[PDB]
Amino acid sequence: PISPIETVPVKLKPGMDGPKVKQWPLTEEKIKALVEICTEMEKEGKISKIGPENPYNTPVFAIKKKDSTKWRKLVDFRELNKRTQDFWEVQLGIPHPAGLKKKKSVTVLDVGDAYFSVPLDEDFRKYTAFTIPSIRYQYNVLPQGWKGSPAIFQSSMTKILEPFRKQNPDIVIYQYMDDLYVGSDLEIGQHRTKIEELRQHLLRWGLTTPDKKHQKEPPFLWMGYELHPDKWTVQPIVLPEKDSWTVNDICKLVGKLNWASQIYPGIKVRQLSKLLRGTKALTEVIPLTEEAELELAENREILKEPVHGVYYDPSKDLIAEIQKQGQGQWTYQIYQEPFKNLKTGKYARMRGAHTNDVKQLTEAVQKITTESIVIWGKTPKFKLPIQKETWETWWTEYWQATWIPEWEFVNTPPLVKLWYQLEKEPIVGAETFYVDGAANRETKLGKAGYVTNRGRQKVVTLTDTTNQKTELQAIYLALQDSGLEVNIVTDSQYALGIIQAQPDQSESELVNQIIEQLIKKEKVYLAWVPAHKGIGGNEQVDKLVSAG
Amino acid sequence: IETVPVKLKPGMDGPKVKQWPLTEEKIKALVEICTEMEKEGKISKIGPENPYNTPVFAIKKKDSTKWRKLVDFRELNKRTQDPHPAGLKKKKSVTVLDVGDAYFSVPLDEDFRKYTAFTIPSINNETPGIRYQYNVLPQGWKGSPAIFQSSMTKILEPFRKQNPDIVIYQYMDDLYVGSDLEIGQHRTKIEELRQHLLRWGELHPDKWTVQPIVLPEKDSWTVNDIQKLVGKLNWASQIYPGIKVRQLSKLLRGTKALTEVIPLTEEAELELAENREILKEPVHGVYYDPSKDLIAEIQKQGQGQWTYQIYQEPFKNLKTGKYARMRGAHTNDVKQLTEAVQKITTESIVIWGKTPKFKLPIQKETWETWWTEYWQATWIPEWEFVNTPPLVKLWYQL
DNA sequence: GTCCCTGTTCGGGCGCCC
DNA sequence: GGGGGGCGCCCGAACAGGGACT
Ligand SMILES: Nc1nc(=O)n([C@@H]2CS[C@H](COP(=O)(O)OP(=O)(O)OP(=O)(O)O)O2)cc1F
Repeated sequence: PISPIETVPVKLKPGMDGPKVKQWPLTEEKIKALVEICTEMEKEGKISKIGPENPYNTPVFAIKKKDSTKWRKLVDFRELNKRTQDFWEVQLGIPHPAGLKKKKSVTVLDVGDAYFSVPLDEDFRKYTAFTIPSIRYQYNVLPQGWKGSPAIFQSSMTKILEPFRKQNPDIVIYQYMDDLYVGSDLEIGQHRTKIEELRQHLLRWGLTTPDKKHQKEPPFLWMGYELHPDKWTVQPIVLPEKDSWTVNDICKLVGKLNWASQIYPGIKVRQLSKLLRGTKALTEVIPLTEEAELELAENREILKEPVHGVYYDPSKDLIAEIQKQGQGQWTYQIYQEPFKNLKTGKYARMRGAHTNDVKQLTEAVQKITTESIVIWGKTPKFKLPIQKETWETWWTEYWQATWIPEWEFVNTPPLVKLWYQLEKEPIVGAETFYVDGAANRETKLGKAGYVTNRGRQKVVTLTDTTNQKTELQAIYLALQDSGLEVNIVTDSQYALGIIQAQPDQSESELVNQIIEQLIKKEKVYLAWVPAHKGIGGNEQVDKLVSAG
Repeated sequence: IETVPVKLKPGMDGPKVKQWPLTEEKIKALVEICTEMEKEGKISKIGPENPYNTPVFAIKKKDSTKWRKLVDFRELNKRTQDPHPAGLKKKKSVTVLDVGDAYFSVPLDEDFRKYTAFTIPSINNETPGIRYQYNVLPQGWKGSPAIFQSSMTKILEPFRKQNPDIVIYQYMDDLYVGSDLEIGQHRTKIEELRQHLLRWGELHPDKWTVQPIVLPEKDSWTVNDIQKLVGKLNWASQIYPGIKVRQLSKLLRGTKALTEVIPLTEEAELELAENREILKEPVHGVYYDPSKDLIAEIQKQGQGQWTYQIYQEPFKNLKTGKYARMRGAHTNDVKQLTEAVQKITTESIVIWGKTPKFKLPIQKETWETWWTEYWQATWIPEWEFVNTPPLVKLWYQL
C-alpha cells in the first residue's frame, strides 16, 4: 500500500525544465516484465496514465534481482537528476557488524516494495513521465533511478520509526535503506511480541514486511555478512583467475581485496596498485610485474584460511595492534580479548613526496582512531612496534606538533625506527663541505659542486636539470666524497627542509640515493647560510657552479 | 516579536560542510540537548530537501556534568551579509561570561532558517542523520550579537551607569568584563552582573609578555656560531631595517672548518652591540587595519615552549609572544597547541575585537582528529595548516 | 612576473550494501 | 547491458602557495 506520510517538497533547479528523451528499444522479455509490473502499479495508484498534457519522457528498463525470479524496474533519470535540486544526504556511512553488541534475541526484516510505498510530491510527478512500448505513465511514488529517492526514503523511514524508537528505547534497530536489524535483551517470546508491534507500526504507515524476507533464526544474512550468535563472518570472497589482466580486471581485484581486509589480516595491494598508473582506459591490458605477481599469490593464500570476527563488549577495552608490512604498508587488528579480533584493516596511503616510517605510523594511528570513533564511538588503546625512546627522539627533533594516544610497545618486528640522525652541533675533525648548485632556466643545463676547508674542490655538470635538483645534487656529491663524518653547509632552504625531516623513502631517485649515504655515515651535520651574501666559502663555491 | 530580515553576501550560497564523526559521549549530549531545544520551539526537524549543512559537536566544561553544544558556523559567518574599547586591554582583571543563552529569545528570520541546518550522527551508523534547523538566534552565528545588540544595550545599561569604570564588552556569545578591583571585589562585582542578567532572562590583560628577538652572548665564537648568527640577523633585518651584518660576515672570509674559533674584531664586536639594541626598540610603523584579517603564526620551540606572531602584512608584526607549559611525560603537543590558539584568539578579541586566521604547524589530519577534545571556547577561529620552514624555528628561539 | 616543487580537493574508475 | 544514494580504495588533473631567479 502507499504510506499516508507527507511527501517531501522538491523542485527542479532554477530556469530548468523537465526531460524530453526518446524511449529506447527493449527486449521482448523485458517488455513483458515491464507491463506485468506496470499494470499492477497503475492498479494500486502507484502510477497514472498520462496524456498529451505531458511533454516529458525518460527511458526505462529492468534487470533481474538476487532472487533471480523477480524483475527490478529502473529509470535512466540521468537527465532529470542533473536538473533536480541538491539534497543533503542523510546516510553518513555504513554500519559494521563489529560495532554490534551481544544480543539475546535478534531479527532481520526487509520492507516489501519499499520505494513504491512512499508517495512522490504532486508538483513533481509530471517530470517522471515514461513510456512502456509494446502506454504512457507517470510516477506517484518514488522511482528507482532518481537521485532524490534514497535520501527521501531514508528520511521518511526515520520519521516513521521515531515514535517506535521513543516508545521502545531499548530495542535496537539498525536501519539501512529498507533493511532492519532488530535486537533486544528479551526472552524469545517477549521479543517476538515486540517484533509484531514493530511490524504493525510499519503497516500502519503503509510499509509491509513480507514473511518471505523475515529471518527468525541464526545465522542472519545482513549487509553482506552472516551473523552467528557469538561470531560473524563475511560471505565468501572469490578472486578472478584471468591470465591476462586489464585495468578493469585489476581495479576489480583491488576492491575485493580492500573489502576482504576488514577481517582478513595481512592483505597487501601496493604492487597491484602500482600497475594502475598511466593507464588511460579501463580496457587497457597490463602485464603483472614480478613482485605484483608474487603479491597476488600471498593474498590468495590468505583468503584460503578460515576467519571470523566477534561482537563488541563495552565493559572491556578497545585495543588496536599495528604491524609494519614494508614499503609504506600497514596491517592492524582491533580487539578486546587476545586472538579474538573485532575486525582488521590496512593503511597503505603514500602521502608526501618524501616521508619516513614514524610519520606513516602516525598516519595509521590517526586513521584507525577516526574509524574506531565511527564504529564504537571511542578511541582504542594502541600496541605499536616502536620503542618509547624512538618516538621520544622523533617528537623531540621534529619541528611539528605530533602525537599518538595511549600506547604500549610490542616487540613484533619489523620494528619502526629512525635510520639516521643528524647532529645538533657541528663535528670536530670532520671535513667541512660548502656545496652549491645553479641552473639555466632556458637551456636546462647546470652545475653542482663543493669546496672544502682542506682545499678540495669538485664541480659536476648536468643536463635537463633544475635549481632544486642541482642543490640536491651538490649535497649527494659531498656525501659521496666525504668520510664517515662530514659537515655540510648549504644555502638551499628547499634541500635543508627535506633532509632535516629524516626521510627514509622518496618518490625521487635522487633523494633515495642521498638517503642511502646518510644511512652509511656515522655523523652528518647540515647547516644553512643565506646565499649571495659573501659568506665564504659559500662565496667560493658559488663562483664555481656559476658558469651559467 | 517581528524578525529582522537577513541576507547572504551577494553571489554566495549557504554552507554545505559534512558533519564529522563524534564520540558516544558527545552524541548522547547533543541528542539530549537537541530534544529539549526541540521541546521549546528553538529548533525544528527538517528533511534532506534542505541542501544546506554545518558541522556540530559538544564540549564538557571544566569540572562539570554539563555539556555545551557548539555549532561550527565559521563557513556560514563568512557568507553572511556584514565599537571595540581600547580600554579593555588595560585592566588588572578581566572576566569572561557566556551570554549565549540570551539569543534563544529572539526569533530568526524565516527565510534565513534553512541556512542554519545541522545533522546529528549515530554510533556505527545505526541510523541516517537527524537533521535540525534553527528557529531563533543560534549561538556562534555572527548575526546573533548584531541583531541582539539593541536589547543587550538596555540590559547592561544601568549596571554600567552604576559602575561606570567597569568596562563590559561583547564578542559573539561572550561578555568581557574588566575592572581594577582587587580580586574578591572584582568577583563580587561579577556575580552582581550575573544576578542582574538572570533578572532579564579569569584574565589579566595588563601582564601579557612581549617576546623580543635576542642574540647569543659568548666568550668563544666558532665559525659555526657566527654563520648561524649572521643568517638569523639577515632575516631579522626584514623586520628591523636597522640590523647590520657586514663586519661579522667579514670574519667568515675564506673557507674554514665549522668548529674553528674566531676572535671577534672590535668592529664586529661593535656592530654586535648595535644590533643587540636595534632589537630592543619597538617595531616602527604598523597600523591595525580591520579591512584585513589578523594572521597568526605558531612555532613549536620544544620543551613545551611555543612562539607566535600576530601580523596582517608579512614582517609587520602587530604582536609577538610566547606560550610556555609543562615539561615531562604526559606532554601532548596537540593539546598544548589548541591551548595556544585559544590563548591567542582570546588576546586578539581583547586587543582588536577580532579573530585571527591561524597558520598551524601540524598535519591537517592530526589536528582534525583531536582538537575538539581540548576545546573550551564558544567561538572557533579560522585556520589553515602549514609545514613551517625549519629556519623560522630558530629565529624566534629563546 | 616565471618556473619549480609540494600539498590539497575533487572527480573518475572499481569494491561492498540496499 | 544502459539507473540511484552511501562508505572504502587508488589514481591523475586541477589549482594554491612558497622559494629562487630575470
Ligand atoms: N540496486 C538497487 N537499487 C535500488 O535503487 N534499490 C532501492 C534501494 S533499497 C530499495 C528496495 O530494496 P529491496 O532490495 O528490499 O527491494 P524492494 O523493496 O524493491 O522489493 P522487495 O523488498 O524485494 O519486496 O530499492 C535497491 C537496489 F538493490
